[PDB]
Amino acid sequence: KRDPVSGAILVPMTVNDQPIEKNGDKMPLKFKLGPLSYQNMAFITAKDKYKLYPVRIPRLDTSKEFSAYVSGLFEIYRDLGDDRVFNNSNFAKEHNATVNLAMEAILNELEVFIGRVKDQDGRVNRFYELEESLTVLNCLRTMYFILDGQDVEENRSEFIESLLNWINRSDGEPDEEYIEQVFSVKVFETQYFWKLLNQLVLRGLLSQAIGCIERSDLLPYLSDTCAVSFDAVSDSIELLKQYPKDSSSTFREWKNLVLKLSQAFGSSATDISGELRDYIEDFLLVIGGNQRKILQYSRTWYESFCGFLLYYIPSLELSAEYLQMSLEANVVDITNDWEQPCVDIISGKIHSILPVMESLDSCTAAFTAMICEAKGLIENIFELEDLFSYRNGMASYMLNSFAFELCSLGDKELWPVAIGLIALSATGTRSAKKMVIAELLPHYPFVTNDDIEWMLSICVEWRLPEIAKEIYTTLGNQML
Amino acid sequence: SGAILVPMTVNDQPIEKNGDKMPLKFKLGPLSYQNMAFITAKDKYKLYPVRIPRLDTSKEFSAYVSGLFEIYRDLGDDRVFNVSNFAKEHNATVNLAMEAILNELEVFIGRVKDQDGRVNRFYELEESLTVLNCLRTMYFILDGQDVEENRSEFIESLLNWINRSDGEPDEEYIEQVFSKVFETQYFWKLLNQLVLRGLLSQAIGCIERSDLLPYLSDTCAVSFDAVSDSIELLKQYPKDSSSTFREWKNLVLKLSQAFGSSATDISGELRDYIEDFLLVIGGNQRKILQYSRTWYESFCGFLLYYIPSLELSAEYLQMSLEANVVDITNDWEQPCVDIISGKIHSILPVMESLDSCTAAFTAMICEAKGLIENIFEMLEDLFSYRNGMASYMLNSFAFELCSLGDKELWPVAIGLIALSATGTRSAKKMVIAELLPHYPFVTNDDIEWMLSICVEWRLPEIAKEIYTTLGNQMLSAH
Amino acid sequence: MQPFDSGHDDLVHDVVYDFYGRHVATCSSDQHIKVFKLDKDTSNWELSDSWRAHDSSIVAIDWASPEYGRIIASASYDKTVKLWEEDPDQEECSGRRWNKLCTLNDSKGSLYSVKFAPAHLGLKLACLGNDGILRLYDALEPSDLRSWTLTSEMKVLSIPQSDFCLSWCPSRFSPEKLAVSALEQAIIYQRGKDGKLHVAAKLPGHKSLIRSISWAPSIGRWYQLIATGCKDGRIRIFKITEKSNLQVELLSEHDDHNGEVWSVSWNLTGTILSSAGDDGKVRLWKATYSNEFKCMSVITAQQ
Amino acid sequence: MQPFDSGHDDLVHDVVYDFYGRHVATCSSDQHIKVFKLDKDTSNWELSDSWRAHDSSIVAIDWASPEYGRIIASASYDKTVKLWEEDPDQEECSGRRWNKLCTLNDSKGSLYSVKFAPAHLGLKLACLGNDGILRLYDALEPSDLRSWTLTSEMKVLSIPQSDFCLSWCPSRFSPEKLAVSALEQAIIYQRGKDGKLHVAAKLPGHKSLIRSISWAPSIGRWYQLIATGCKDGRIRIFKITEKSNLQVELLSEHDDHNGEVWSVSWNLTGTILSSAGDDGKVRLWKATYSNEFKCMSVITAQQ
Repeated sequence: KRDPVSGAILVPMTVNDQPIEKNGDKMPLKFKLGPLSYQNMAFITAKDKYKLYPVRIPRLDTSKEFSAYVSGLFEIYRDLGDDRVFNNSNFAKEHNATVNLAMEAILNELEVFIGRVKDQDGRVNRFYELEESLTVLNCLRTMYFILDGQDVEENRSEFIESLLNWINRSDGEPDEEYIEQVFSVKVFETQYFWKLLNQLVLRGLLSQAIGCIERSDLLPYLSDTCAVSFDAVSDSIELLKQYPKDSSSTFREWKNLVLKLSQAFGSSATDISGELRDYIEDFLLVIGGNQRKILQYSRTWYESFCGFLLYYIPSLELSAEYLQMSLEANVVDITNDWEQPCVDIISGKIHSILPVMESLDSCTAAFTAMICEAKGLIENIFELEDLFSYRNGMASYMLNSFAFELCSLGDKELWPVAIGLIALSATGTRSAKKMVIAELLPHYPFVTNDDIEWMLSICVEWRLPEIAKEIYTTLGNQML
Repeated sequence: SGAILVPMTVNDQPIEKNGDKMPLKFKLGPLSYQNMAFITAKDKYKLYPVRIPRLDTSKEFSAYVSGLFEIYRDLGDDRVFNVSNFAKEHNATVNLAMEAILNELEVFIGRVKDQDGRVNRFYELEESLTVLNCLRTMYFILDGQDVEENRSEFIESLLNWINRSDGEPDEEYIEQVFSKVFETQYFWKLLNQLVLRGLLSQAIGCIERSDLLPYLSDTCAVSFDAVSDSIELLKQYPKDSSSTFREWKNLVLKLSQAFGSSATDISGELRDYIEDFLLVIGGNQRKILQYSRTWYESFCGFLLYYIPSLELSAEYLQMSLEANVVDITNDWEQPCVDIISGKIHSILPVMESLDSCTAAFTAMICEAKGLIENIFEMLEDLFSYRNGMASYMLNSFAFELCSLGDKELWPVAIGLIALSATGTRSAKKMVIAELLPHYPFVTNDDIEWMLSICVEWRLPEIAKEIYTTLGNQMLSAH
Repeated sequence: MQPFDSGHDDLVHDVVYDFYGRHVATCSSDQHIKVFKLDKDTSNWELSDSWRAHDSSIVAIDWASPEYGRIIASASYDKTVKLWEEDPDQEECSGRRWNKLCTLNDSKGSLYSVKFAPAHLGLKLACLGNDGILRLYDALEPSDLRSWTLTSEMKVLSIPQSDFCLSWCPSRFSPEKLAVSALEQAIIYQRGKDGKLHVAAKLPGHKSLIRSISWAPSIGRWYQLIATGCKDGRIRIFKITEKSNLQVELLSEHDDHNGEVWSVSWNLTGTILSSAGDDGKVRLWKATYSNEFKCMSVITAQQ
Repeated sequence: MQPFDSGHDDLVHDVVYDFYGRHVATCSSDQHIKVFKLDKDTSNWELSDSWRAHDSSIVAIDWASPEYGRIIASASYDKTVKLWEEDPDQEECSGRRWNKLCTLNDSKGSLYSVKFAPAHLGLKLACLGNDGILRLYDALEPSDLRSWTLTSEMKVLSIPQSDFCLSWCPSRFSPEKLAVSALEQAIIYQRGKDGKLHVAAKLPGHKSLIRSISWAPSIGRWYQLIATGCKDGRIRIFKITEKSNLQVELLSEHDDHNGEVWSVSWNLTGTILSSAGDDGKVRLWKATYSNEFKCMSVITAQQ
């Protein structure tokens, strides 16, 4: 329900009360941004145009789900203590451990948010943007917050489990709706079946894969027609039922049995169709890892990628080579904002994922950069006195940005999270942080006394007593 | 379908279009430059010696190969990367080997130019150099630091890469622009273009060719001053001090603010043309992109006039690329966008295509610098993705050299395999055990070097064979 | 977000927000000032009070910092600036809920603008009119809000289509200074060490009447940002850095409006910039990592 | 690179290089064997000698390791394999510069292929023909190159428009084994621990006559690579890894030729692979970092 052209989101002021007619004279439209993000104002200095138009900033999030999400991410932030930054020799090993954990913490907070947004039925637009974010993070996690510069051999189960998650959560496909479009209205012999079967295999959806076979041609056409291939197709199904997800060793042995099986069938009695014959050799080749064939039955670059890792060679040493083969086969779909940021992850350049995420959600983007700086994937290179620029890290920037943004949100519950981010900012002079708070604080939306205390307590903690002169000088004039 | 296509023969090919598909057979020879194609068919009894497409047998090459091999073994332990001055000194000696390579390559390039043979090679090599020139500027000068650490080395290298990628603005075009008055767009686009490229020397020259001393000095005196003491500012663009720059940019901006609001006794057009000129020097991104013809001119200018900080390199690249996309004509532009953006591994394949050799050593120096590193994890011999990527390419180039038939490069070959940063000693033994019997020995000195390697690696059988060989062969002479 | 009726007979000139954005002050040529409140439970703007404040068009208006109390200032074509203070001992919509604190009438020409100075400089305000004279007024004794002293006078222009604008520099951590636009000119005044005002700089480039200028809050930075909407169809963002003598740059320049840019305003945090014009559209701009401004969204009043 | 005339009357079947690539052996249906030398100074191939070697088409030929001397083996349709040795006491082009060491005639069917085993296994050779019987022969006593013993017999295709190929595994650091192609079949034989040959594996997928198979030198790796050119238009590269029983994969498969791929050969280092076919073109392939093969160049013979 939103559309960009000039890179900007174009939107209507009012749905059935827009004051300007394209035929009409050119008019003096005026707009004042308000202290409250959700409360701005547009008006016109012209005759018979005396209506005031309260406007709210496009894509603003006032939801409770969000302020919960923000609070939740702020915990994970201050809880990383010193691990928020990047410097026993296990200091390295333990750092990574507590960080790769905060990453799982984030993914959770976000999955929870996503889930809650799904239940209320406001703009589907926000739910979509958020899910894309999660997918991008799901990729980021798999590629950098599991093996810590190691190889899939170090932690196979965590990796493969995470990889399969990212893949089968990016796009709903193959959606069960399509699976049953391949069954209704001679005898599942057209590619549609195999393309779907191999597709499930490439995606690691073996559970489902075996299910599709056990729905048609296995027990009848085979068991009756050719006995040679019946065995092949069945004890291959058996091999799927036991695809090694934990042991890197069991895999090697596994792939051996897979290849041994295809070699046997490959040169044997063909008592079945000339076509059905090949369809099964292609099925057996995909499982074996034949790149040629993996690319063939791949509908998207990422199914190619997932498959190479799952069946060919599980080593991120070929990640770059895998990506290229996969992209030649099927280019990147620019429809969805997530596919590219993932190609960027898998290929190294991680900074170029931020802008995109800052677009989907300023919040998630800020903390994503934060965790990336913690992990040491991105770092400042830079070389009066305040910093809210490219000067300190990129992550610093986004966090302070999101901080500032929170101040106009009008949610007093998030004001601590705001001042907090500025306080705990990995970089930036203490006096720099002082000045910033000196100006942002007068704007705290205090209601209760407790609030005024928290408020004043910060003037103390930062030596902004002069800011308290004003808190009082005001308090005196408020009653009056 | 994928790569190259060349005539098996220029004016003597055996297969006639739309005829009878025939049995064409081809045998690769022990010598890269000496293969053979033939046909099993009637009245087709000619043999076709074919040589592998783009093979380099030139002396310039075997010189180039030897020269790069020096730089290699001379890096000693610095060929690898260990994880506080050991760090500082390592970088220093490596960023030096990089300059060493650039030189060896520039020399080669130069020698290939003097021989009006296939200049298709000259082109491919120059592209390589440009790509390296970019690589060096971005990673072999500031070592993870910022342009503030070493401004002169950086800016000097940046301007080199830029004004060596494409000949433009070629003096041929400069004089296509010089034939009422030069209050043309063509002039300013050219003037600002020279500015963005750091070619101030030339820039000032263009001004001092038309409108400065006459139209200005006579028409408007206010702008005469602006245009002239601005030329003065160009004559002194801070290339060494990061401090002198700040002061410099201040004077530049002070100047544009003054002119910006003053007496316009000149054309309405000429007025703007000078404000745009003054804005580009000041660093107005808006305008920098405007007078930029390619993404790299935008990039160079941002660094030169806006803010010299590789912290914005990514942001700069993006603005520059929106303004002007990447030209896929030349194999170099992309690998540079890839450098400037981080992903460096994706520069190798491209360079392996321009020249297998340069590519191998480029990877080697990148592994040394710690920009790329192996992540991989019975009897295990490696010439695979197993050891580093750089390892791979070097051993590949090694193997390739063995079929080249140049005995002078055989030591460089065995050498690369020997000094291979990784791979078991026994792994390297087996490899040499097979490659050596193929050494193209001519002299006795050669046979000694040959045998000396059987010693150094403990290859007795491999040597007795070498003898038995020379034995039969020698007695056959009686 | 349904539009509401201001209730003005003639044309509305300015609309201004109080400190917390929960209130709005409105002035029209109908010589009336209105104040609306955003009811918490209904989330509908309702009229707090309205009254005849001037004898001619009330062009500009502005609120004082909560710190000094509920104070609003209004500039009018009747060559006068008036100051009002909410007297809560009066019913809302009683026409008598705001009291005139005083009437500053030193101006000899219609008044176009009136802005209160950042609270950190005390109860201070500035106004500009036909007589091309800038004027600062101080409530030297906040004890009594009726006595305002003429703190300064400066001839922005030489000889009296004409527009004028004012916008102080918000930052408390920066030398007192304000921006002024007269016709096509745009100059900045800075408090000299001698206590007087001085022309510290100029914003060049404006090819015709400057319709609006807004100085951005500089929370987080070392430089100032002040945007302008010109009749020549361009939004311009100037970066002023003092190294004190002021260094001026032209960060962004946008023509997206194709037609006069009538109103330019800034975020509370000076993170977002707004522009409105003939094209009947409002665009919002944030700054990139390199400090060039990108447009993040476009709201249209066009049918 | 100008073509030279072989000097054969009928059709040339095979052309083979000596160890150093400075010499070439040629055999035609004209029942003649020719040997050319690459003159160092002229860089022109010239005839070293030619002679009537068989009484029928001489289909296959091959040189023995310099290590044992100048020895060439030839297979012919006259159901025989002959062994020759350069006698330097005879002028070149004298027709008697090569001497018959012996004639192996155990075959009862025309012979299609003859390949010498890697020198590291001694003076050994293998041949295959119509009788679908593989046969290994050994010069058990290199002291006398005339006595060759029949070391092994195996029914490759115990039940006989046909073709046959042989290609030993070069690698000295790998268990003796060779690949055999009979019609559409492609099986690998490995020396059992019992001294005999055994069928260790099969290369599946070939949908028609395999015209050529070449086992690649494995210098640098652990796995073996053996390419095949089938009449069904496909080049196939099989990866054989032993973990013991051999594990077989199908690395690459290419159809670029569109028509029978008649000849497949490998580099000296097994770094480059070559394919030739009906389309009258020769393609060269290297392996990528992921071990899939890409085509690096294409030499045409057309026009």
